[PDB]
Amino acid sequence: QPAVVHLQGQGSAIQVKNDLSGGVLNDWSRITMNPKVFKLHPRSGELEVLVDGTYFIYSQVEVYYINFTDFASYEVVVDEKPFLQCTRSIETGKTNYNTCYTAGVCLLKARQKIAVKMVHADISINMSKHTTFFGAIRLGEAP
Amino acid sequence: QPAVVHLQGQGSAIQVKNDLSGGVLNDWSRITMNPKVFKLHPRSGELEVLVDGTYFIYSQVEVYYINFTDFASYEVVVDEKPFLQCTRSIETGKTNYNTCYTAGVCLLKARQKIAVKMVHADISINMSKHTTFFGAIRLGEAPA
Amino acid sequence: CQECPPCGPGEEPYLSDEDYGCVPCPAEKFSKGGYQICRRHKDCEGFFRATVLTPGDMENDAECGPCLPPRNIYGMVCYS
Repeated sequence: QPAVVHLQGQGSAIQVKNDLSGGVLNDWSRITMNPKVFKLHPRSGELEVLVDGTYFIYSQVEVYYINFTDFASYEVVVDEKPFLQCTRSIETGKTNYNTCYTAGVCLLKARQKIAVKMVHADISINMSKHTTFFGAIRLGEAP
Repeated sequence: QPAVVHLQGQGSAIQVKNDLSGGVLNDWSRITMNPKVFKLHPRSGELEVLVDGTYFIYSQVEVYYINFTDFASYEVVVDEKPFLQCTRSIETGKTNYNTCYTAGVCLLKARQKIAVKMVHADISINMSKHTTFFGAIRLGEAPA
Repeated sequence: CQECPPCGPGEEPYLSDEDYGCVPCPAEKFSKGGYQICRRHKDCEGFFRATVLTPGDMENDAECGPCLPPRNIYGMVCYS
């Protein structure tokens, strides 16, 4: 049947400006990854596809601290090029627990790198396994 | 091919006479390192090379204060024997931030330890992650 | 089928003859594992608390104490 994948935050909270490489979340946990269709690159945090198809991609990030912005925002990048975007206005300078979810569907080609990228630098993200996750589902054949 | 290492200071401001044992800088935060060619001793501040080779070793120490000496200095030592030495005369009793860089090439045998040793003086070091660093490049093998 | 070479406390896996090994942990990070990657210290403002046990590199995560930096006093995540 269809192949799915559900990555999770492995535990501790991160600082985008220090713990990340270009705002890309890389601390993932392959809990229910199908090996026939998906391949995760741990150091980069890219979800690579192996089969050309139609993919429903979902993601959620828990942002709790921001400096110099008035709003937190992230992109679901398809080969370092934006597809979806989730933005949330958050009180700047103080702790604000907010999970930010975005999902969409698009046609993909094999060996395609999908990633979660924060547009701002001064963000504190809680990489919890229940508040931060990244997933994809091969629905079927590409029209 | 080539194996490298880059260590950064961990923020805090060291006073050498009160925070170090023999002037050796020990609080190095590793940001890049091949554990197959390099090994880091945290309590001693040594950087051990695990294989024979030709090494390019570099260091930078940010000195921000000096007391009754006006002569801030340090050495890149291998097995407690100096190799490089960076000197810097500064106005005493005044905060003067200034980074001190030195680098050089040398042949090393397996198990040799490299360290950054300050001279015994009332010097103040700002161990920032960008102003105070210590690294090396194993260029290749040490011939004969 | 042998076990992957375990890491010591305050050291995380270095994956890449294969140069797989174990590298130490950065300044504000720790590792109580054999295959656990290095993770950041517990947040004082993420929990709204203060630091009773200052964190370290190994088997040493930050342990919070009370939480009055405005005036938060509750058991796990405390608030005003």
